[PDB]
Amino acid sequence: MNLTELKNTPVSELITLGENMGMRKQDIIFAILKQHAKSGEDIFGDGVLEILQDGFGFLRSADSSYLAGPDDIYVSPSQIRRFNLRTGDTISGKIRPPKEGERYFALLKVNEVNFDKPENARNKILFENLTPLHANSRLRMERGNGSTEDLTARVLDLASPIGRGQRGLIVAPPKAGKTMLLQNIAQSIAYNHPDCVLMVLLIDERPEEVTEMQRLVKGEVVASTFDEPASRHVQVAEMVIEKAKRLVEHKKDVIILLDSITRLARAYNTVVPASGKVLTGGVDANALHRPKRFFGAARNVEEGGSLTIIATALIDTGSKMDEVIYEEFKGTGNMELHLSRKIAEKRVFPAIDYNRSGTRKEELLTTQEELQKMWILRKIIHPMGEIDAMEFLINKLAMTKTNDDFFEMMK
Amino acid sequence: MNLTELKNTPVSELITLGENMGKQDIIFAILKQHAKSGEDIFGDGVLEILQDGFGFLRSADSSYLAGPDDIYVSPSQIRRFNLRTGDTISGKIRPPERYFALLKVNEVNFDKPENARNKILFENLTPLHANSRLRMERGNGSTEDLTARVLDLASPIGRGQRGLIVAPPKAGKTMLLQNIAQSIAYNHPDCVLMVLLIDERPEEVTEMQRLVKGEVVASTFDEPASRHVQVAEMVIEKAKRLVEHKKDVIILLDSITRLARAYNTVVPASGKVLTGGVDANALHRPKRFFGAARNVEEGGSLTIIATALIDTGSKMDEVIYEEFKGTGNMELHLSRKIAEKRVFPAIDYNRSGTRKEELLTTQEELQKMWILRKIIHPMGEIDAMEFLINKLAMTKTNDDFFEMM
RNA sequence: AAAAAAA
Ligand SMILES: Nc1ncnc2c1ncn2[C@@H]1O[C@H](COP(=O)(O)OP(=O)(O)O)[C@@H](O)[C@H]1O
Ligand SMILES: Nc1ncnc2c1ncn2[C@@H]1O[C@H](COP(=O)(O)OP(=O)(O)O)[C@@H](O)[C@H]1O
Ligand SMILES: Nc1ncnc2c1ncn2[C@@H]1O[C@H](COP(=O)(O)OP(=O)(O)O)[C@@H](O)[C@H]1O
Ligand code: BEF
Ligand code: BEF
Ligand code: BEF
Ligand SMILES: [Mg+2]
Ligand SMILES: [Mg+2]
Repeated sequence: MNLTELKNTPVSELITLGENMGMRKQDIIFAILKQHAKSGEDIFGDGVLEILQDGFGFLRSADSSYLAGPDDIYVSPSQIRRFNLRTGDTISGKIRPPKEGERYFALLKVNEVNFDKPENARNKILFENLTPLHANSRLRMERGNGSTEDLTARVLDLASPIGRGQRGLIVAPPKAGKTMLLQNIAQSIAYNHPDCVLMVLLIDERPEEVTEMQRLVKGEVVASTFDEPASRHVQVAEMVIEKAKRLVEHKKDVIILLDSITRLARAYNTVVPASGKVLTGGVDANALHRPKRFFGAARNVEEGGSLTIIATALIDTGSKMDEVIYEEFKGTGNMELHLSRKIAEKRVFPAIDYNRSGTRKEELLTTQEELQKMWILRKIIHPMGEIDAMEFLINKLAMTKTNDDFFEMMK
Repeated sequence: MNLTELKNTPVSELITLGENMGKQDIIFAILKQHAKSGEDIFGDGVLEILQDGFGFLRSADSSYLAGPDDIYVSPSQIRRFNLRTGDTISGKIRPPERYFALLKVNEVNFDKPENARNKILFENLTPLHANSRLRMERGNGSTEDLTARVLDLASPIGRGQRGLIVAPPKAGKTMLLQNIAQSIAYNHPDCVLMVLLIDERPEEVTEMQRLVKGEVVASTFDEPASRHVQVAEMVIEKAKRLVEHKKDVIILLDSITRLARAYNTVVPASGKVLTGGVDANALHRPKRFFGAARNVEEGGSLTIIATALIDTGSKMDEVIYEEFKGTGNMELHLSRKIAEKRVFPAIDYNRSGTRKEELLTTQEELQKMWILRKIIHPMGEIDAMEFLINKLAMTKTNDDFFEMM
């Protein structure tokens, strides 16, 4: 008997279930929960915590993008102090219907904090105190199944490897292939790294891409399409980044696929208080501090776990603002996979700008010979043009299934 | 006895009935005297809900703006049938107090009012990539059909498509859009066709009104930017409402670049101006307007094909174009150099294109276009068109052209 | 003022 489970079940099964026990769907669930409480049986609910300024908080739900919801569960301050709860903590426990003069479900006892024992949460090392590090463990994207879509993943490993705690960017003009390459990444993460906690944050992007993502990726998808205002974009992004930090505090390897980070940066610039100083492109002088901390949240932890963030960025949009945003995030991140519109217009995919792509400290994510082979490959591709580089590399890789066999051919 | 029907009938046909009983005043007198008899009087229009809670049924004669013949709608009626701005309402009215009032509604969006309450709101409809295609080729062998045939090869269009006709001035965008309307009415009469002309030429609406088989809402450049916005808002809301009734709506906008400028001049100064003179918050609403087009899984769809300006010498139009390109999923570019050589359509094949075009084409058609894509790419834009025009001119239809390959 | 524009 769980709240969110009743919200997920179809109306047909809810009406039937209600008739057996003896109005809008929310009323069906509410009436069914009340009747189940009268029997004396226990009721359960869950959601991600958001502590208000007064000291108390609520358990936002994913069906509301972790925003204010009618079925939010009240969490008393005493409960927060007992287990040292903070914004982002996923909470599950027994709940009760609202009494006379109340408007929300109350939390009786917390059973699980971040998919773990509540006693383990009180004693922990905060995310702000975790010792950062460069990416150590390699997150190889290559399927190896010889798939035609795997070509993108294979070229990515050779151009810009990705590790746990990476802080990368898929930079390219509109219609270059950022989203689908991000989707290709999501597929390889679910297959090669089912141990990682996968999250897909969609900010100010196409609505049909939201449903396309949630029915394609094997993970959680939090979205806020361009039908939504900038105020919603920020708040939604804040909840997702904090939930990730909480899981990292439990030594979890979280991966956030953001699209787009340029849109998110514009949103912050829309809600930022005017400072009387504007940068080139119409960017507020204090607007990029928040997005820089959001992107900079991604990091590798020595104590355990990591936070990875692969976000897409826009360039050559005709607006100098997007040039400033991209360059500011490049001085913040440590990995960039560029995609060329010139290559994409020739229908050559993946339209990857090999020379401009790359990853920082890639020697910590590759073997000694793997790095030496990648080093030689770049020296050969560099003199080539953007289009010729991809047509050359794709034709060579298509001959073999894996990059390891491709390397064996080079000798 | 209908209100907007009396407004359509000539004054001569009006005076005939007016004298037997005993232009705006004589209509108001006929409706009033008819009400004295106890007989039913009728009226209609598109609803616009104000801030207080009540609304008015705007007339298509005033471009859905405020009108003396607008019908009053009480808040109880809006709540009764869960009406929202954009709903087409018809029913009995009453003589006024300086405004007619709706007695009871007979049809809500051309359907029983009770059925319009159990519907899902447009914001809750599940979006999707276009799966049903709107083949533009007529295959009649006409010279105008060439335009639609090249379009089917360069950038396919489907239900819920969100595309643009990008080109410099005098490249052939409007005449392209007119060719669109002709194919929409001839190939897909089932679709609700609308043509929204914003800040454009006055002779192009009169030419459109007679050319296209549908509705034409206009707002020439003789009108302020504030009017352009309000007119567009009304049209896009009416489209959303029809999509809520599972209708395949198609809006041919011209121009959306003019619409984006209108918003840019209306939006309050934010203290931040993007490159080209575009306010930092000026393009939000235009994005939601153009981004209204989408394919619905529950049924119906909204397709928007708008023209866009480039190479205007103004960086502003370059920012708007790139912004809409990152919002839509289809573009059909037109070259000024091809148009100056009298080569029509002046389509820039390599620049044009449609996203997820595999969901709109058969596997054979996709491969044919893929090969033809690689062959045309090395050619110059002028040499590309003159090459494709000749090959397509040899045949009446694209299917037989695919057979030559 | 900055942004924009200009360069
Ligand atoms: N002397 C060097 N030898 C090898 N690689 C270097 C050297 N200097 C910089 N790099 C490369 O540059 C990356 C880091 O650049 P960084 O010093 O952060 O530049 P910046 O400080 O200008 O951002 C590393 O991943 C490294 O591979
Ligand atoms: N398919 C066509 N066939 C012949 N002439 C055309 C065609 N398309 C455009 N034109 C020429 O272009 C002129 C109008 O261009 P227009 O459609 O207004 O371009 P834009 O809308 O980009 O300003 C007409 O005078 C016409 O001669
Ligand atoms: N790996 C790929 N294989 C084939 N087509 C691709 C690939 N990546 C992108 N595309 C093409 O790009 C279009 C979508 O581009 P998108 O990913 O939205 O770029 P962006 O996100 O930069 O706007 C699709 O229609 C698709 O045909
Ligand atoms: F149009 Be892409 F999503 F930048
Ligand atoms: F990214 Be570098 F540190 F400027
Ligand atoms: F002059 Be065109 F209508 F852009
Ligand atoms: Mg994208
Ligand atoms: Mg025109």
